[PDB]
Amino acid sequence: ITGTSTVGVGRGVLGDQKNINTTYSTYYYLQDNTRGNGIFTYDAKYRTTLPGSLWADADNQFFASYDAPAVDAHYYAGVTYDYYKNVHNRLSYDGNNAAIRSSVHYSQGYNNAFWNGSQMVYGDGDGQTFIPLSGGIDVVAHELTHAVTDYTAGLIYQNESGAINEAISDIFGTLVEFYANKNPDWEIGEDVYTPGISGDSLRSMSDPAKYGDPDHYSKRYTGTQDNGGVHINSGIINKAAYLISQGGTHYGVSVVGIGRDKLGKIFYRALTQYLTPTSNFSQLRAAAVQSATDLYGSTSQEVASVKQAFDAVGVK
Ligand SMILES: CC[C@H](C)[C@H](N)C(=O)N[C@@H](CCCC[NH3+])C(=O)O
Ligand SMILES: [Ca+2]
Ligand SMILES: [Ca+2]
Ligand SMILES: [Ca+2]
Ligand SMILES: [Zn+2]
Repeated sequence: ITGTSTVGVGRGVLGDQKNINTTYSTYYYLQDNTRGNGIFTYDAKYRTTLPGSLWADADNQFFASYDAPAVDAHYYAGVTYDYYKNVHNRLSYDGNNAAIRSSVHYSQGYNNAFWNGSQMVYGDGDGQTFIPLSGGIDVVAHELTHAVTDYTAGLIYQNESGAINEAISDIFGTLVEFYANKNPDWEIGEDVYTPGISGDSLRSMSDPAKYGDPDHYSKRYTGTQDNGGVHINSGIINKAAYLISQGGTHYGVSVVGIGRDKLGKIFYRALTQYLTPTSNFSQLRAAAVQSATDLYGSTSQEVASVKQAFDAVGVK
C-alpha cells in the first residue's frame, strides 16, 4: 500500500517486545519499507486461501495474542533480509530486492511452515506439537532460504538434491539464528516445538541421530517417504556443516573447525556458483571444496577441513 513509514511495537510468540516497521494509510499495515521492495505480512485468518489480507491494525500496537505470530514473521523476515544483505551482499531472495511476503494463521492447528514458490506460510500449531511457527528465527530463516535456493542452485526437492536443499535451509536458518545472537544453537525449531517438553527440537545439526536422522552416508534413507527422505538425509549434510564450523571427531575421523563465518561463506559460494538442480552429495562435496579453494587456496586449512568433514560423514 502507499503510505508513510512508521514504527509499531508489539510482542512476539514467546512474549518478547520488539519494534516493527509498519506503513500508515488509515490503518497501520505490516509493511516494512526499509528493506528492499518491502516486507509484507498477511493474515490468512485460519483458512488456506493465500496470501490473505495485508495485516491491518488500528493503533500500531501489536500486543494481542492474535498479533504475536504476525509480529514475529514480520520481524524475523527483516533479520533474515539483514543477514543476507550484510553478510553475503545479497539483496532479498532473488538478489534484486524482491518483496518478501509471509502469511500467518494458516489453516487450523497446522503444525508446519513452508515456502510455496512465492511466499512464506506459517501454521499456528496445535499447541502440543508446535506453537505458532514464526516464533522460531531458525524456522523463518529456513523457509526464506528455500526462496534463495530456488532462485540460485534450484535443487530439486527429491532424493539427494532435496536433502541438500533442506540442509542448506537448516544451515542458513542456524547461521541467521547466530547472527541475531539470542541463545543461538545448532538445533532446529527448539523455540516453537513441544511447549510441554524442555530442551528438544525438531532436528539436530550437532547430533542428527538424537532424533533418528542419519549422520553418515552409510545410514542414508533410500525409500520413498518424505520425497525420498529430504528432511531425513539432510542430517548427513547438517553434520558435515556442523563439523566444518565446530570441528570434532566423528566415526574416528577428526575435523579441524574453521568457525561459522567461513562455513557460511563456503556454503553461500557453493549454493550460488557451483550447485545445480540435480546436484548429489558427491557433487556438493566437490562444490564446497572448489568454493573453499576459491576463497582460501587449494592447500588451506579451510579446504582440508571441508574434505575432513565430508570424509567423516561418508561422502566421497
Ligand atoms: C524448519 C522447520 C519447518 C517446520 C519445516 N517446514 C520442516 O522442516 N518441516 C518438516 C518437519 C515436520 C514439521 C512438523 N509436522 C516436514 O516434514 O515438513
Ligand atoms: Ca493494535
Ligand atoms: Ca535453533
Ligand atoms: Ca519443546
Ligand atoms: Zn525446508
